[PDB]
Amino acid sequence: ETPPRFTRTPVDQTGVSGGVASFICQATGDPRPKIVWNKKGKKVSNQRFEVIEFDDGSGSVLRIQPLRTPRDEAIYECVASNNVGEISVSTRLTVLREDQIPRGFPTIDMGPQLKVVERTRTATMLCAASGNPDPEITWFKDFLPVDTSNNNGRIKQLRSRGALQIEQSEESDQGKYECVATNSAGTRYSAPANLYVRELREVRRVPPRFSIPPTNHEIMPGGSVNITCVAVGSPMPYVKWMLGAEDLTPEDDMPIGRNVLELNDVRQSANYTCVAMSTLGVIEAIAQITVKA
Amino acid sequence: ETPPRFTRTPVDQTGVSGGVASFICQATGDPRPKIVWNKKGKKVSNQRFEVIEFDDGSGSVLRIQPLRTPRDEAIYECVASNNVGEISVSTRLTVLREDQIPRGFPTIDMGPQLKVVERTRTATMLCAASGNPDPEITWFKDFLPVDTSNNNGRIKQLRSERGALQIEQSEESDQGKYECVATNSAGTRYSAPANLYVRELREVRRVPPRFSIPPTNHEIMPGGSVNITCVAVGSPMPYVKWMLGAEDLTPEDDMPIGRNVLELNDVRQSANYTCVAMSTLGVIEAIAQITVKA
Amino acid sequence: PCPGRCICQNVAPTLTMLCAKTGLLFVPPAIDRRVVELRLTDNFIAAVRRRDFANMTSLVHLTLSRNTIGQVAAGAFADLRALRALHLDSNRLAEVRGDQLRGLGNLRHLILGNNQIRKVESAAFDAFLSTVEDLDLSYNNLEALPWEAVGQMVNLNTLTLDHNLIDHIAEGTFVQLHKLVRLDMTSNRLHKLPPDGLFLTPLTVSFGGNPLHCNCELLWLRRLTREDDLETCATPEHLTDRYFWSIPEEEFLCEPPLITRQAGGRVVEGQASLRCRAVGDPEPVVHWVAPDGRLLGNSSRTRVRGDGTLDTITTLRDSGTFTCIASNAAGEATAPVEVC
Amino acid sequence: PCPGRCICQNVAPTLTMLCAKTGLLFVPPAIDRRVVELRLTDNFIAAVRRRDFANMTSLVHLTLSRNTIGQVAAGAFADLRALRALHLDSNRLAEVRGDQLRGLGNLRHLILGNNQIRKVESAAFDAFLSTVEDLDLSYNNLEALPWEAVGQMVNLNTLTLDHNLIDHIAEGTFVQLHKLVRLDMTSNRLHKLPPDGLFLPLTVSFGGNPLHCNCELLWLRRLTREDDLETCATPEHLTDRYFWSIPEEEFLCEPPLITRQAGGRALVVEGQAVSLRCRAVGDPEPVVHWVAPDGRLLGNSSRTRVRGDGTLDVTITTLRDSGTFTCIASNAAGEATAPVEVC
Ligand SMILES: *[C@@H]1O[C@H](CO)[C@@H](O[C@@H]2O[C@H](CO)[C@@H](O)[C@H](O)[C@H]2NC(C)=O)[C@H](O)[C@H]1NC(C)=O
Ligand SMILES: *[C@@H]1O[C@H](CO)[C@@H](O[C@@H]2O[C@H](CO)[C@@H](O)[C@H](O)[C@H]2NC(C)=O)[C@H](O)[C@H]1NC(C)=O
Ligand SMILES: *[C@@H]1O[C@H](CO)[C@@H](O[C@@H]2O[C@H](CO)[C@@H](O)[C@H](O)[C@H]2NC(C)=O)[C@H](O)[C@H]1NC(C)=O
Ligand SMILES: *[C@@H]1O[C@H](CO)[C@@H](O)[C@H](O)[C@H]1NC(C)=O
Ligand SMILES: *[C@@H]1O[C@H](CO)[C@@H](O)[C@H](O)[C@H]1NC(C)=O
Ligand SMILES: *[C@@H]1O[C@H](CO)[C@@H](O)[C@H](O)[C@H]1NC(C)=O
Ligand SMILES: *[C@@H]1O[C@H](CO)[C@@H](O)[C@H](O)[C@H]1NC(C)=O
Repeated sequence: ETPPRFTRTPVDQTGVSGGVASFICQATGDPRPKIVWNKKGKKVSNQRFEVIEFDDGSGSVLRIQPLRTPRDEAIYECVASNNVGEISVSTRLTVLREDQIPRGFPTIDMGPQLKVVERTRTATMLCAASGNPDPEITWFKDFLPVDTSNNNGRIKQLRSRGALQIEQSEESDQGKYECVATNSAGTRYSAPANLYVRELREVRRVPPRFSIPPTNHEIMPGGSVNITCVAVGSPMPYVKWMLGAEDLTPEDDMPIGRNVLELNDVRQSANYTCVAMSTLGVIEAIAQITVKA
Repeated sequence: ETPPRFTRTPVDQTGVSGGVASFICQATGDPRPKIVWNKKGKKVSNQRFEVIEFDDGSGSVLRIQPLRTPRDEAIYECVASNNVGEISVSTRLTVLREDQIPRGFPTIDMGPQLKVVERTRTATMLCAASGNPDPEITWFKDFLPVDTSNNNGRIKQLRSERGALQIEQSEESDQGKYECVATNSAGTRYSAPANLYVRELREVRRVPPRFSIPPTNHEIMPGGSVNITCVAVGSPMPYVKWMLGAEDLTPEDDMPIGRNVLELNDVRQSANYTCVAMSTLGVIEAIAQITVKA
Repeated sequence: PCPGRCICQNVAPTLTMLCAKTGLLFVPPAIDRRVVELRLTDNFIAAVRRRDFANMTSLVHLTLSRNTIGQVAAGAFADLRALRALHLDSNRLAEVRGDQLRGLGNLRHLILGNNQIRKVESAAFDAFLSTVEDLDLSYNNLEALPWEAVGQMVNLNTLTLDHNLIDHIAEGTFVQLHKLVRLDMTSNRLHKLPPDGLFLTPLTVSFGGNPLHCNCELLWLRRLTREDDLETCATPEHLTDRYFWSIPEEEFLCEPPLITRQAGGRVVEGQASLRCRAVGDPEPVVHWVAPDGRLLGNSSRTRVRGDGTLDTITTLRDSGTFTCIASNAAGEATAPVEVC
Repeated sequence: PCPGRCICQNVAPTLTMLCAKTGLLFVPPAIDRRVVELRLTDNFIAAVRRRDFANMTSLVHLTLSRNTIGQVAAGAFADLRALRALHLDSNRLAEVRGDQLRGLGNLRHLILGNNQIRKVESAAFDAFLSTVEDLDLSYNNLEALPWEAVGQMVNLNTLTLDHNLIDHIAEGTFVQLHKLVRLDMTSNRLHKLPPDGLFLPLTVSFGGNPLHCNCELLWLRRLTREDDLETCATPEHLTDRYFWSIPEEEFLCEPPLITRQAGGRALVVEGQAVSLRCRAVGDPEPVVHWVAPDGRLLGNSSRTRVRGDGTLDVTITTLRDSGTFTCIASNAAGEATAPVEVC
C-alpha cells in the first residue's frame, strides 16, 4: 500500500459576486484516495456548492456558483485519504463585489461562442481576456479543468490569445466549455459555450479553378462591354473584380462561382483582373480591354 | 271663370355639370291652373328630374340635379292650363363642365352652415359669392324659391346698411333645407345645402354682465405673492379675464366663466390690474390696487 | 404538385387549394395558375410578394386571413382580373396604397378588418369602385378616410368601420349609395354626425362608442326615433357620461360666438397681422372680408390661421374697413377693424 | 348608487361591479373604493386617467378587456397594492412604461395580449418581479424585450409571446425560472434559438418563425419533440421545409472566408488618420474582431471604431507600439485570420 500524495492542490482564489469559483484537487495512492471538501471544519453542503469528480477518480472539483459574498468568503480544505493515510490542504476564498472590483481586474473582452465540429476534425474555441497585469487563461469543460499541460496532445492551448485548439475531435469532446482569466488580482469566468460533435461527412476538397476565364475584348471608344468570369471547386469560389491593385466591385456581396463585369464609357485601354477565392486557394485572371480608333 | 295668366316665368340658365338647375313658373286663374313641364314636347320623366309645387298652388318648380351634360341641354317649357285656358312659355337650359368654366363664373366662397334657432327669434344664414361681373344672390328653401323681394317682411336679404338671409321671428314653417344661388350673365351656381332647425322658445332673462364680487385692493411686501378674486354674473354668463392695462394676462384657452382668480408672484413693483367681464350684452371693467408696502 | 398538409384538388375546371394551419412561412411557390379558389388562413405568412400571385387570372377567391402579413408588394394583386373576394383580415397591414389594389377589376368583397391600417391612399379603390358590394375596415388605426372614393362606390351595400380613430365623416358622401343597407361607425372619435341621408331597403346606422359632443348640432338626431344603441355623451361637462337618448331635447344647447380678442381698431405700409379669436359652443369659425370683396386666406398674398389670425406684403393703397366674421351654429359675431 | 346600465353587488366581502357592453366612454367616477372585483369589458374607454383607480386599496381583480384604451396615465395603478390580476387585453396600448405599473406589489397575473405594444420599458415590471406568476404579451408589436427583467421573475410559470416580431431571445435568461412550465414563441422573427434550458414539465413552442437552419439549430433538431409545424426559411435548399422532417446531416454551417482584406501591409509614419477594412462571409455570418499589437482586443472605445461591415477606424496613432494588426473572423464552423503589418 501507499499513503496519499497531492498531485494538484487548490490555490487562493478571488472571484466576483454572482460569478464562479472552482477548487481543483487531485491525489494518488494505493488504494485510491477519496477526496472530501470542508468549509470551517464541516463537509460542504449547499445548493450552490457542487462537487465534480474526475474521470480518473484521481480527485474532484469543488464548484461554487453563483458566488455570494460574504456567505462563501471563508476557508475551504481538501482532505485526501485512503486505508493507510489521511492528508489535507486548505485554501482561502475571497469574493469581491462590483463596487470593489479594482482597475486591472480580469475582464473578458471576448468569450467562447457556439461551435460545431465534425469528428476527426479540428475545433477552436476563442477567448480574449484583459487586465493588469496580463492574466493567464485556463479552460473548463463540463465543470472540469481541460488538461493542456501536455504540449503535444490533441488538445493544446495557443501561446502568444490563449485559445483552445481541439484536434481530431471525438464524441467525448462534445460538452460545455468556459474560459477562465486569472491574475494576481483575481479570477473571472466567461460565459459558457457548447461544442457539438457531428459525424464525419466525407466531402471532396478542390482548390478554385476557372472553368470559364475572362476573354480579351476589343471595343469602340466609349464604349461598353460585359465580361464573364466563372470559377469552380469545392468549396465554391467567391468571384470578384479588380483594376490592378484596387477592388472594382466594392460593397457588393461576392457572388458564388460567377461574376459578370459591366464596363461603360471606355475611353482608355486597360487590364481588368478577375479573382476567385476559397479557403483552399486564390487564383487570378486578367482581361485585356483595348480602345481602337 | 278666368283663363290662366303668368305671374312669373322661368329664365335661361347656364349651370355646371353635377350641379343644380331650378325653373320657377307661376300662374293664376279661375280655377287654379295646373302646371306641366315638358322637354322636347314630352312631359318630363326622369330620376334626376323632380317637380316641386308651391304650397299655395300658384305654380311649381322643375328641379334638375345633378346636372348631366348634354342629356339635359335642351329647351324646357311651362304649360299652365285649366278648363277654360291653356298657355305656355319656354326657356333653354345650358350645362357646362369644369373645363368650360370661364373666369368670372359664380363661385361660392362661403356657403350656408347648420343653424338652430329658438321660436320667435332671429336666424341668419350666410353666403359669399364671387365672380365677374358681381352675381346676384337668391335663396332656396326645400327646393322652392324664398321670396325676399319684399324688403319689409320678417324674411329679408341684406345688401346695403354679403347677401345673407335674415330670418326674423322664427316659426316652425322656417325649419327646412336652405341653399344659396349665385347668378350672373355668365351662368348659375348653387351652394351646398344647409339645414335650419326651429326649437321651442326657452324663456330666459337677458341681463348684461355685472360684477357680483369685484376685485379688492391688496397690499403686499416685495416678492411677494397674492391672489385676486374677480366674480361676474349675468345671462349669458360673462367671460372673465385679466389684463395689466393693455396686455392680456389670461389665455383664451384657459378663459373661465363667471369666476377668475389671478395669481401673482415675485411682486417687486406696485401696479394696477384690470379685470374684464365679457358677454354678448356688454363689456365691463374693474381695477384692483396692488401696492408694495414694507 | 401539392404541398404537405394541404388539400388541393386539381380536377378541372374548378381547381381548389386549401392550406389552413400548415405553418406556412411564405405563399407556396408553383401554384397552378388555373386555380379558382385559394385559401391560406391561419398560417404565418410575413409578406406578400408580387410573384406570389403572378398570373392567377382564374382566381376568384383569395383568403389570407389570420397571418402576420406586414407588407404587400406593389402590383401584388395585378392580373387578378377574375378575383371577386379578397380576405386580408387579422394581419399587420399599416396602409392601403393604390399600387397594391391594382387590377382587381371584378372585386366585390374586400375585407381588411383587424389590421393596423393608419392611412388609406385616396383613390386606392379605383380598380373596383363600381363593383364593390362589401368593404370592411373594422379594427384599424384609421383617423381619416378617402370619403371621396367611398362616395363613388354605387353597388356598395355594407360598409363597416367598427373600431377606428376616425375623427370626422364627410357630409356629401352616401348620396349615390342607394344600395347601402349597413353602416357601422361604432367606437371612433366622432364628436358629431352630419345631417345626411341617415334617416330613410331598410338601413342600420350604428354610431355608438363615440365621444359625442351634445349640442345643437346633434339636435336633429335626437329628434329621430331610433332604438337605444347605448350611445353616450362625452362633452360638455353637464352631460358627460350621460346616455344620448335619455337626454331631453331642450338640454342640447349651443352658445353664440363672442369675439374676445379684437385688434382694437389698430401700419408700416410696406409689410403685413390681425388677430381674431371667438369663443362659443361649438367653436366658431373665423372669416375675413375685403372692403368691397370677400377676403380669401391660405393663399398667395393672404394667409389665415386656425386661430383666426390674418397674415404678406401690404399694398400702398388698399386700406379700408376690414371686418372679422365669427360664424357659429347658434349665431354670428362681428368685430370690424380699420387699419392703414 | 350604481352607475346606469351597470350591475353592482355590494354584499360583503366581495363587492363586485360589472359593466359589460354599456357603451362607457370613461371609467365611471365616484365608484365605491371598497371594491374587490372590477370588470369593465366590452366598452369604449379611450384612456385611463390617474383619477380612475385612485384610492382602491381593496381591489384585487381588475379587468379592462376589449375597449379602445390607447393611453394609460402615469401612476394610474399607484395605489392598487392589493391587486393580484390585471387584464388590459384587446386594447390600443402602444408601450409599457415603469411609471404606469408602479405600486403593483401583489400583481401575480398580468395580461396585455392583443395590443399594439411596440416597446416594453426595461425594468417596468419592478413593482412585481418577485410575485408575478403569469405574463401575457401575445399579439403585439414587440421586436425586442427586456430579458434581464424576465430573468428575475422567479415565480413565473407561464410566459406567452404568441404573435410578435421578436428577433432573438437572450441566452442568459430562464436560468432561475424553475417554475416555468410554458413559453410561447410562436409567430415571431426568430432566426435561431439559444442552447438554453429549453430541454427539461415544460412546453416551448417556436413554430411560425423564419428559422435559419444551420448548425446553430443542430442541438434542437437532436431533441425528441412532437412536430409543431416548425418550418425553415433559410437557406434556399431548405426553404419551406418542415424542421423535424430534415435529417440532422443537412444542417450545415460554412466556415468564414475573409474576402476583402487590407492586403497584408500598411504604413503611416505620423499622427495622420488611418483606416483598415475586413469583411468576412460564411454561414452564419462571421463576427469580425480586431487585435492590437499588444494582443489587446479593440472595441468601441476612444479613438477606435468598428463597424457592422468590419472596418477598423483609428484616428490618432501613437506609433510607439507598431506591430501586426490581425483581423479575426469568428464563426460557428471555424475561424479566419487576415493579419496586417503596420509601423
Ligand atoms: C495587359 O497585359 C498584357 C500582358 O499580360 C500586356 O501586353 C504585353 O505588354 C508587354 C510590355 O508592357 C509587352 O512586352 C508584351 O509584348 C505584351 N504582350 C501582349 C500579348 O500584348 C499589356 O500591355 C497590358 N495592358 C495594359 C493596359 O496594362
Ligand atoms: C392654412 O390652413 C391650415 C388649416 O387647414 C393651417 O394649418 C394649421 O396650422 C396651425 C398652427 O399654425 C395648427 O394649429 C393647425 O392644426 C393647422 N390645421 C390643421 C387642420 O392641421 C395653415 O396654417 C394655414 N396656412 C397658413 C399660412 O396659416
Ligand atoms: C460599434 O459602434 C458602431 C456605431 O458607432 C456600431 O455600428 C452600428 O451597429 C449596428 C449593428 O450592430 C448596425 O446596424 C448599424 O448600421 C451600425 N451603425 C454605424 C454608424 O456603424 C457597431 O455595431 C458597434 N460595434 C461593436 C463591435 O460594438
Ligand atoms: C450587359 O448586361 C446587362 C444586363 O442588364 C445588359 O442590360 C446589357 O445590354 C449588356 N451589355 C452588353 C454590351 O452586352
Ligand atoms: C393662491 O392660490 C394658490 C392655488 O393653489 C394657492 O396655492 C396659494 O396658497 C394661494 N395663495 C394665497 C395667499 O392664498
Ligand atoms: C392706479 O389707479 C389710480 C387711480 O384710480 C391711480 O391714482 C394710480 O396712479 C394707479 N396706480 C398705478 C401703479 O398706476
Ligand atoms: C384613501 O382612503 C382612506 C380611507 O379609505 C381615506 O382616509 C383617505 O383620505 C383616502 N385618500 C385620499 C387622498 O383621499
